[PDB]
Amino acid sequence: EEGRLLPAFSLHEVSRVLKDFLHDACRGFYQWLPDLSRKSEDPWRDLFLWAVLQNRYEMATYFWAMGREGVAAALAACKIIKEMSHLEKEAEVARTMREAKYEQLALDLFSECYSNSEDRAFALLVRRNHSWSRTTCLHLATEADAKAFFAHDGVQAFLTKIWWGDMATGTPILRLLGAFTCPALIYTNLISFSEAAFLLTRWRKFWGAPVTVFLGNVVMYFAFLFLFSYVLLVDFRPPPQGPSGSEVTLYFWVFTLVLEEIRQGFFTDTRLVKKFTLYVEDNWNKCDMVAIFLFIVGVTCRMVPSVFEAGRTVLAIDFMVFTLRLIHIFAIHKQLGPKIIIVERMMKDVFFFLFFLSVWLVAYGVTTQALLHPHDGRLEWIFRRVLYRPYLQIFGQIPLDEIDEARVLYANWLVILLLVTFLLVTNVLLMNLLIAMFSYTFQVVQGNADMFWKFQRYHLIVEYHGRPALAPPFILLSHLSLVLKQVFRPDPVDQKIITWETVQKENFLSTMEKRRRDSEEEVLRKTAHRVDLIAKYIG
Amino acid sequence: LYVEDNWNKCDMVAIFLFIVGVTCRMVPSVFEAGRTVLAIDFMVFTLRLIHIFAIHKQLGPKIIIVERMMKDVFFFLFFLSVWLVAYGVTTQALLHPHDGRLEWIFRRVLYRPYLQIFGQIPLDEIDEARVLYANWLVILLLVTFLLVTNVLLMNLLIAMFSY
Amino acid sequence: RDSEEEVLRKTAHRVDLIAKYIG
Amino acid sequence: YEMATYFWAMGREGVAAALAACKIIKEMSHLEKEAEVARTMREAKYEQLALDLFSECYSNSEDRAFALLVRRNHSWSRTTCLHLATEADA
Ligand SMILES: [Ca+2]
Ligand SMILES: [Ca+2]
Repeated sequence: EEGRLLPAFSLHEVSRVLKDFLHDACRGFYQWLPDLSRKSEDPWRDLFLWAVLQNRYEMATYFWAMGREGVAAALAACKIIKEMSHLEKEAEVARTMREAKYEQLALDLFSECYSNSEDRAFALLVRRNHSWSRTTCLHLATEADAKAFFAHDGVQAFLTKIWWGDMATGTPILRLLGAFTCPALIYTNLISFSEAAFLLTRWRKFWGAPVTVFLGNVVMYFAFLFLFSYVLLVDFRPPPQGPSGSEVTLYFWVFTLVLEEIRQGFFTDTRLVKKFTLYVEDNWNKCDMVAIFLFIVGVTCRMVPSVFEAGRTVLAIDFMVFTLRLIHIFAIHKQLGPKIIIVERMMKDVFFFLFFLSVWLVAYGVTTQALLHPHDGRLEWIFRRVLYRPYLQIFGQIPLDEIDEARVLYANWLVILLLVTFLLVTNVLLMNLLIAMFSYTFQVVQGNADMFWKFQRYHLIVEYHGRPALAPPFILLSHLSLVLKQVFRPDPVDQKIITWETVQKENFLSTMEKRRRDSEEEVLRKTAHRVDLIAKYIG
Repeated sequence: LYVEDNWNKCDMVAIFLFIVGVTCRMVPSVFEAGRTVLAIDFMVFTLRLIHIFAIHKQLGPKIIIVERMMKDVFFFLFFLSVWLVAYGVTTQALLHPHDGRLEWIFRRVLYRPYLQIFGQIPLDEIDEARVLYANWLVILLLVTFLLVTNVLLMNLLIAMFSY
Repeated sequence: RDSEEEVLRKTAHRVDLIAKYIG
Repeated sequence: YEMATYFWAMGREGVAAALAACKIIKEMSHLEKEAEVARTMREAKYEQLALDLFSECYSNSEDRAFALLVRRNHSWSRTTCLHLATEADA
């Protein structure tokens, strides 16, 4: 009905709703109508789609059992099933729709392929899939948000192997740090290296790894952070030219940084609105953008010498933001990652707890004010006292100074009782409500924690892999080279892989069936039927 | 095999410290620093006294547990100290314009985060400074600290502890 | 030997043999 | 595995051999070229059989069990049981 502006709809509308579900995955399905008498190009896939759309599980499983390119289809089906759960009109059907469980079959099959010939499993995982409009498996895995699939051991092994590039090895951390510190030690055999121009290629293969680029970027970031702290500490001078030197240096640094950020956010694209949405998707980019906004406000400060102080405070806030951004490295470490994710998860309820505690604080302060003394000549001093008292509760200083003076004694005991009630109920709740959800996310959501950590690992890895192969200063030269290049401008092993995949799938299915066959309950059922038949035939 | 044991390793480092103390006793001009070295060596010898706690059935497993959970606490302290420093540097700009002597600033900026655990909260300079826009930011940052550190230092700890 | 699963397996084999021999 | 278990069932000086086998199995896990074989290699579980047998001997005549535990083992080049237990980090 919307497009037009024995049922009427044809295969055109089916292709349209499919593209609506998956844009880059299956945009070209059923290329307006062709000749109906023509045979199908890939029958099993079409039947699989028709089955899974009508929410007919067993039919879909069977159709999948007779088709090629298994894991890709299994992930796409999970995507479509999870999609057709919010658009459901009946909650009864919505529950069973949300009970699809295709990702389980996908992971099971992929484990079966990974068990043997993992060297081919890795090729499959990045192989182009022919039926689904030339789309890689990881793209579908991402579009389906299949966190469970990433958590697979083979996926993590592939991530690790890509994390070290061609120079992969065991590579102890200290040995790597030393080899990076000693530019000549790399030519020696300090670590294993996989297979005038020779030394150039060797150094290229060295710096091309992701780990070394990550270390270099974190070193440069830490160094620039320290240097900016220095320039803000002592070089915050009047607007003569000399003081502005370090300032314009930091300005150029921030310019290169924001250029690299906008490149990583906008050229990593169908539409400009698509690039904007995907850039706004990440929260790290969000704090990056707010930090650049704060730095712009600081530049506006540097423009005007009359409001230099408030703008110095703005620069201080921007530095606080840049320092908060330094926690980005804690996710990569196996010991620090999950802890950081846990701390991130438990950040919601603590805010409301602080809100309630502050509300209670204020009521106590206002009450104490009436009982403290009659009126006040200056609001300021009262502001200082009434602010410091509840703020010092955590401190434990308990400066009942004014109260002692006031007694010189009926308002003291009420204050003591209220402070005791606070130091008990807050002390209790702040860990009681905390430990429950903490152990929850740690054990019952241990899977959630590990999965989120592995997901962030994959994201960081794929982000740093495409990182520019140059210094952030030289990144300008890289962009210029790209713009200049823009202005100036197999099959048989694939069939072997496909046959191997189908064979492994058939073997896995047969093994699952045979294992189900000899279960105890099936044995009792069969023996019961048999003894009943024997008893009937005998009499 | 001798280097395999860690107890022998601290034994050897203690003998090294005692050798440095002997070298001190050789020279009367550097007697003070060497007295500090002897103090450190005595601290090491005293730390070695925990060796007996392993034999007792009640103290042994507890000592082993304390030994096991000694890795993550170091990185936690590292992160906490990093956060401490950023807050201190920020507060410095908002505190006041420049500084005539680095020393006093060193004492203040060291004592403040060190006193957070203490709870003394010597916002003395801040009170003087107001004589008032930098105070509330300091209070908010100290509250954020005394909540998030208080939370994590037992949240991340109890999981691995019960583990 | 005398585990429950082994008992069920043996009894199943036995009843199957009996059913085959009888008919 | 099964061949090794059977061969062990027909031999003397049990627990010493059972610990030495665990040592060798744990050793031949880092020197493996294929992770698939490495997993099942690391799934050896000989120390379980060693401990089970030693418990069986300890159940009766512990006065002799203690002698066995420090006895010299003839086949393994005159080596005590505890030495193998240590070298295997059992
Ligand atoms: Ca960014
Ligand atoms: Ca010693």
